[PDB]
Amino acid sequence: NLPFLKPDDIQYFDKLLVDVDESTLSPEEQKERKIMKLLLKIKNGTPPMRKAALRQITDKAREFGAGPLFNQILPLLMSPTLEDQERHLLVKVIDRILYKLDDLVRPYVHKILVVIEPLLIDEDYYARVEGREIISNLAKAAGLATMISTMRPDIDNMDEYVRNTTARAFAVVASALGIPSLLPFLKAVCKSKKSWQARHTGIKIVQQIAILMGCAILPHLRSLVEIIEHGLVDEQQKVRTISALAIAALAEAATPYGIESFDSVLKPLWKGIRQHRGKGLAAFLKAIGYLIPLMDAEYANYYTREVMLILIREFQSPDEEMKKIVLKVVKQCCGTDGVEANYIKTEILPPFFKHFWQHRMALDRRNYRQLVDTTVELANKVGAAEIISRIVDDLKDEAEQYRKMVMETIEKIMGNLGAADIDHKLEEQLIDGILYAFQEQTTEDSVMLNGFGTVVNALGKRVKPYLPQICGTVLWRLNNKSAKVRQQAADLISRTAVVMKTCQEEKLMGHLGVVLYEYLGEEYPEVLGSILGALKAIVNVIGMHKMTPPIKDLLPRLTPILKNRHEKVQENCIDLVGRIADRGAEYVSAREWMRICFELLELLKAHKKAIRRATVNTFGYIAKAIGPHDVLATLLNNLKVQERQNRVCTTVAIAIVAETCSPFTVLPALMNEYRVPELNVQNGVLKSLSFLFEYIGEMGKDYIYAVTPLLEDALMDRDLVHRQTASAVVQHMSLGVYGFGCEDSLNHLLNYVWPNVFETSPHVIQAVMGALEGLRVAIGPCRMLQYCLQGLFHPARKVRDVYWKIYNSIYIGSQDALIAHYPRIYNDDKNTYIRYELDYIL
Amino acid sequence: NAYTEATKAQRKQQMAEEMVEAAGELAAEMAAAFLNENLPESIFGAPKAGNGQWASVIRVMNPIQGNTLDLVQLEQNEAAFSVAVCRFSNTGEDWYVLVGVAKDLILNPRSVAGGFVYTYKLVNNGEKLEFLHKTPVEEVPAAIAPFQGRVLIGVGKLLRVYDLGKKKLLRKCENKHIANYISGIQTIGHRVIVSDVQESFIWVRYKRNENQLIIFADDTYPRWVTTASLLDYDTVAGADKFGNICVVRLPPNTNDEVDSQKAEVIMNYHVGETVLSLQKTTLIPGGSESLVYTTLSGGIGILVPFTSHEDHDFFQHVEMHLRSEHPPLCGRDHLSFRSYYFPVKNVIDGDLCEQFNSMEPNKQKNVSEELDRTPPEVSKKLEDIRTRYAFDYKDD
Amino acid sequence: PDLIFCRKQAGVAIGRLCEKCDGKCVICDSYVRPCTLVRICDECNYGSYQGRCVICGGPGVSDAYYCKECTIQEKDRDGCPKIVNLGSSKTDL
Amino acid sequence: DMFLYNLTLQRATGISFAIHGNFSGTKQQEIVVSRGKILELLRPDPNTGKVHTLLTVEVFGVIRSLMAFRLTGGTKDYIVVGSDSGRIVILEYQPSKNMFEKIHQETFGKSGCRRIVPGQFLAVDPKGRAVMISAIEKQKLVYILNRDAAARLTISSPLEAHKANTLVYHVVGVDVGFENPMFACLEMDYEEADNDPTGEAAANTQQTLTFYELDLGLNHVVRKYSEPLEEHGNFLITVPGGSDGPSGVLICSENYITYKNFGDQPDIRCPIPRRRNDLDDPERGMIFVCSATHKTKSMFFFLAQTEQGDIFKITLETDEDMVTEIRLKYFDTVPVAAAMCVLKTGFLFVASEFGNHYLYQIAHLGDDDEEPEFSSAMPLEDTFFFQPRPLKNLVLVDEL
Amino acid sequence: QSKYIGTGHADTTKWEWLVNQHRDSYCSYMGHFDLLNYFAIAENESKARVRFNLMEKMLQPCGPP
Ligand SMILES: CC[C@H](O)[C@@H](C)[C@H]1O[C@@H]1C[C@H](C)/C=C/C=C(\C)[C@H]1OC(=O)C[C@H](O)CC[C@@](C)(O)[C@@H](OC(C)=O)/C=C/[C@@H]1C
Ligand SMILES: [Zn+2]
Ligand SMILES: [Zn+2]
Ligand SMILES: [Zn+2]
Repeated sequence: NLPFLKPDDIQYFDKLLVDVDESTLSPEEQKERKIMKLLLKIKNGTPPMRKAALRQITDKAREFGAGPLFNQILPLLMSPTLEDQERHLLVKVIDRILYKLDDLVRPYVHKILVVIEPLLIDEDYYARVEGREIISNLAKAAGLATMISTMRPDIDNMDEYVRNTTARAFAVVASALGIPSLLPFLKAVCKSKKSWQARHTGIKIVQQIAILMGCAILPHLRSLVEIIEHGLVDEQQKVRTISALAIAALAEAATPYGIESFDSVLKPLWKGIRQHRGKGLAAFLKAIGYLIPLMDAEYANYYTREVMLILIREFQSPDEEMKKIVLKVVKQCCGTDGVEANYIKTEILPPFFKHFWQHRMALDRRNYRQLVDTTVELANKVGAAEIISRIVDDLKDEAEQYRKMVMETIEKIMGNLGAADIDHKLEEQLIDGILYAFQEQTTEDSVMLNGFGTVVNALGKRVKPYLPQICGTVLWRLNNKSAKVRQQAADLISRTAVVMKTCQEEKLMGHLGVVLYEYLGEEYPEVLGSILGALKAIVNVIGMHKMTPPIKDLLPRLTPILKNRHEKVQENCIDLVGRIADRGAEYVSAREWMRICFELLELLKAHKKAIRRATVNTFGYIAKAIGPHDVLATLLNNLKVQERQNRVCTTVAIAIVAETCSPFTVLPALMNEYRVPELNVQNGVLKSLSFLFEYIGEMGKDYIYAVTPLLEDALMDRDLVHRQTASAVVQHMSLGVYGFGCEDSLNHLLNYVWPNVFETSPHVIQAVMGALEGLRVAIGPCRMLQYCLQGLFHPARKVRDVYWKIYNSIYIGSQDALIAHYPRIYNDDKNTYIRYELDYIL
Repeated sequence: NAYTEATKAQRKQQMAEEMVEAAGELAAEMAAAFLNENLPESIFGAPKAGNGQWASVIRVMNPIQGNTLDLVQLEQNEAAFSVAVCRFSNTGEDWYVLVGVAKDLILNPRSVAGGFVYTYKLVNNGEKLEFLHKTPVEEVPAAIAPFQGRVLIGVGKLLRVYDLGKKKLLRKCENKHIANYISGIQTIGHRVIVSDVQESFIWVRYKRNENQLIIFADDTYPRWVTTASLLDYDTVAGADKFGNICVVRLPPNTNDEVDSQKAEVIMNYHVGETVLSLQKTTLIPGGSESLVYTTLSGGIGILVPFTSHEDHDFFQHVEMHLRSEHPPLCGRDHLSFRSYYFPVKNVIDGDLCEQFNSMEPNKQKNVSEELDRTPPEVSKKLEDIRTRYAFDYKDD
Repeated sequence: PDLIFCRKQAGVAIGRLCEKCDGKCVICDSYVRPCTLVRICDECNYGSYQGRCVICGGPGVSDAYYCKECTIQEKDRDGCPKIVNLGSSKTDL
Repeated sequence: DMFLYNLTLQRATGISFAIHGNFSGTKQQEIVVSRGKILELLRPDPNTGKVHTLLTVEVFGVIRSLMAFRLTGGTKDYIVVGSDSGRIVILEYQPSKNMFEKIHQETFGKSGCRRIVPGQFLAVDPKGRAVMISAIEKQKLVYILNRDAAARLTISSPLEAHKANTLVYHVVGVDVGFENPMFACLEMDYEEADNDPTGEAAANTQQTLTFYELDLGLNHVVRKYSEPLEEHGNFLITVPGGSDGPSGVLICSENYITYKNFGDQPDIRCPIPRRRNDLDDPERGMIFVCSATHKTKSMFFFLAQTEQGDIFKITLETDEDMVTEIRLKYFDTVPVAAAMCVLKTGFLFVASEFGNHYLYQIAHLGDDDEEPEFSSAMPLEDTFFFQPRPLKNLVLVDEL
Repeated sequence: QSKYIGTGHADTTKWEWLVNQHRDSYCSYMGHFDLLNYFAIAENESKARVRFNLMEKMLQPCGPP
């Protein structure tokens, strides 16, 4: 039957809505209906229909011919309403039909490319990947000379578009058939005397071969370079520019190997540096920039000193592409190991910071990124202070964006190298420009925050003399009432608390502590979350007695915030409660801790994982401080009331208490709940036991004999679910105690799990199988094979199915281990069934 | 696949006789160079032939020097697999050398024509072997052990109590309920431990009144045993063809009168290299007893008992930490590797633990601080094991 | 309905998880001890499916992990664990 | 209670694998050996002629295959290890830290020395562009190796090359001159043998030398070529191709060696020479146990050792792009080795399959003397014969 | 499970089971080094020849059905 049709699919699958007998009306070449269904089964349909129709159209690919195939496929690939996945399917079927039709696709090659080549420039990266893919498969199906003869006339076309896409297509077929297969075509076209557009197109083929192939060029690098190197002295400026750009592309793809292949290109380039201007000089300089890192140390010194004059001259070019090119080249030169830092400090830095660090460069985002990253890469070689000093004074500029640029630059520099390079003067200059640049903020630039915290943490104990001033500015900023600056200041406190502890200014963190405490009534949730984060950051480093908001007063103020709906407030608040729980331990009523505990219990079901982790951890801390006895009784009471709908969180709580405090404390009670006659609570304690053992894992090695009888009577048939979840308990115990010497107890429970091997309900039988696999890893495949050998050749078939199934579970896992456990089976008349090698004795 | 020196000599001579047959008269010269030169078999390899051929030699060698005291070249197709030196209760203090031999052993497919047991006089205080008698037997005897003035010999799956006679070794008792084949046998003063080739160890008692070998225990698991040693009157430590080591122990309250006792396994551990010798011994004077084993790959290892549960928990936590912070190099799971055929039971991998010194300093700090210690303390506590049981030459 | 694992050869693509299924194991839905990183096949991690959740197919926010119980049983060593529906086509949500 | 504690005092001394190369990234050549459970890095000194153990590491697994490779333009050799894990690992030795850095580790199967899980066999493309790990039966995987801009090695997703009901005697990468990577392997299909109660399908079922090709442009692996062999072979030898020598493989077989490059190259065979007046039973065959390969910018040759420890120097005469004859020559005799390594500066490492290991110095290449040199074109029907002599081409320099 | 070689079912003959475990056993001999060492010591043959015989045994380890 036909699947669902979309409105845009009527244009391509209209002739299937009418039922006609195919044989009655079967004109030769009107069997398209056939392929139609297959195609309509691939685009719209389930995976089985797609694979079935796929294999059907690949087997009959020769019979159908390329004509109908592509004549019906290309319109679908051309439909504007085509989804990306549908297009992927059309690509795969295009490949799988191209593989069968080896030579038949030649007369249609052109008709394919005019439909496909646009995809090589589509905005969608995946569409470009698919276009390259099917062009490659087309280059393998048809011959090399077929693609060459098909795409050659478009080489010297007058339109730049078709030359560009043609060059990219030739790069694709170069990747499909290998560089050597297309080497002679490029050697011929790149020296064509017919027109310059041909040589330009071929050189573009070299460039796109560089970009596309990448590091796979290195073997053929000298071949391509020797094919292309002549274009640097041609009378046409366009072919010189594209030749230098393709040299730069080859150098980029060959990084960091392959300096020898560019040998015959080093001197021309250099020469051109003295006699070229405009964007051709930009291409030459770009090639030099991508070529210098490939060189050795001494030759990098020689060449860099040989081009640095013209480079410095072009530091002040009016063109923007020139400025960005020479900036990238500066980064590339000053990244090379051969360029000593003294030379850069003498001849490079003064014009660099004179001409490039202007106010007009901080406005363009591209100039921003290029200048900042280039400057940090300079700092990585010439030193931290040597760069920071030249831009510290600009931290006090009136233009805020310039302060953003220099602040980010110094932030990354000090984040990379550190503060050991900084003297006293540059230190005080840093704190000055950072304070001033942080005080007059029009918005809430995170760059100023990262810069402040980064420089403070970098100075470490060197910031102690400035902490009163810093905390004053942080307080004034904290009371600005622009809610986001209160948030930002709280974040800064949270980032610098650890350094404030190591500077002997605990009382200052006290003032910050009470000031932050007097802000928990905040309405804006994000700001409140930052406040709680700063409080948690101070509590962790300060002693519990030196907390200016005493915990006796602090915690009950945090208890109502746990009802906040925002996820950030919940996470930070819970985390603070847990820090007080683990470290503060006391100072709150056991009933108060309890109240907190049962406020937190629902938050185990939180949607965000971080909140779940925090809730688990703090619940563990408060369970350690309180003790298991009182809380466990209320959890056991909560297992019965509000059952099935909200008991899972109480189960997690029982496992948590069983972990932080030894399960010696809570397991006996859990036993007591099992006795009562009501059956659903039996399932409650069974489930809770499964999650308990799965959670504690290895701690259950000393608590198996205690739960053995419960799993004996429970595991022996009372209720179907009883045996289900009880087998689950056996599985979790087996996996948790695996490798801790409990083969006797688990081996004993095996004798009770095994009677339940024959069962029909899927859930309980899959639980039993899982228990058998856990007992396989914890007991060993030997015992499992022993239990499994009896019914492998049992006369009954219904037993052979189950025992063979178990044997499959034990064979897939630890197949190499079964070699030592296969029993001896004596050979009969027709066969030899004895492994004689294992009977050898030395 | 070997010739004895005599057989090699006859085939070389015969090959010279065939060699002269060619019409040619340089055949006698080629036979001069050929017969004169017996190439060194150590470097140019030993001539090998025959799927059923063998070569066995008994040697009496002094361990102080390298001299061989006596040499006994056996027959062509005789292959010795067991040997022992002991006294007999019926004779005086004369030392006798029993050697278990096999006749026409063909492996793959396994088929044996016969077996022999040579008896030697070992006179001149262990410097020469004098032929006494050669007692034939049906199956290959690969196990000979001194037992209460007599000799236990394991011929095939039949464990027999043998006494010395002036003409042949008289069969005094026999037990044929052994599963497959006897690879080795060791006896404490009263009991008998036999190593089945495939069915682990078996525990047999010898009733002196009737000369009856009653099987009173066996193992719950099959084990391709290679060697073993009795750690005490109840436990046995055994090796594995698949490179495993185990310790199996009888129930504490047991007597040899009861039957069908299931011996519980108290130790499992995959070494990773096939072990062929276990020995409980002290390595240095003043140290403690260790279970030294050798391996088929030319390696020497030791198993060492813990003195307290605190150390057990300590090294165990070390194992757990290094299993995650220092995982095996080739992607293998350490716990699964040591649980190759049987799950690990009460063994800590000290080779993994000593890699604590190879980790990064931050990982040493984390693992050490998790144990409330410092990295140098962990390293010293690791060296303590070698100081107590192995070789430590530090002199303060 | 009828959901099944991919079970093709996993590659270098790291499986992802959305905010709802941030801590589940792809195979047994267990939240305890996320252990080994999840690898998925190239076809299941392609185009519109890149970075999508392995369980429900939503926008992934973290990485997917097999639970420790699966790692012990070598359930990570099977095929790609991305849940696919044998009824929904590739355009369907 | 009885808790134990295992410790090793003398690590395993026998060698299961041995490869050589510039693992330190310098002009010095080192030897990585696998003792089974332990990976070890040794450095033979060209001065004193002693082998020193640079590094020794417990891998806590079963090492089943060991290979070294190098990317194009590289100066340092990596280490691919096929283990009993369901994972393949590429390692890099670090001299500054004296440790193997696990560069890559990709998972594909289950643990243990399994039958259909790859790890037993490992063959790498001689240009370093791809590696192939394969099992004894059915499953075969190929990873593509390519470095990034930071010159760090990167691995690809696995490409399947499975073939059901097929057994693999050996896998070997074929040296093609930067063409599509070629992995030649010996296969044997038992589907017919498993469905014939007469046993006649078991006989006459000969192994097939098959060439697998990695289509780098199409990113898939196809069973490109396959031809049955005359008699069963035990292992293959990579013949250097591209600019240095003709591409192809040397199939070692019981009593024969066969150069069988595919295309228009005719099969060239030569019988295994036997020692004069073998005291062995003539009914027993003779194979090679291992093979070393030395490649020079000028020439190349091979060293193939027999079961008796007979090392032969195998040279190939070539015309145009085809091979003419296989020239064997009796080199020397050493104990039966599990692996051999021919290093520059004239040294041969012989890791005996059992007993002590040896390190010799190459005094003469084996020629310029008056010993007989056998060729494949020599007619006979009867094998060649030679005289085993004491060591005259090698000198024992160290013994481990 | 059907696609995993060595897996069995109810209609699996004894010959199929023991040829499966025979091939598994031979592959394990190929893998574990010390096992192949023990075997190569028992029968005085080099490791290469023992592995060769173990590979020849893979065609029909037991016999025709
Ligand atoms: C009955 C069993 C079911 O799985 C049941 C719990 C599910 O129906 C509920 C549904 C709710 C939404 C699921 C809740 C899940 C949790 C509270 C888990 O936390 C996380 O994942 C968070 C983080 O990734 C790890 C935190 C940990 C290190 O503290 C972690 O510690 C350990 C030792 O594993 C805790 C894990 C617990 C269970
Ligand atoms: Zn999800
Ligand atoms: Zn997938
Ligand atoms: Zn799981």
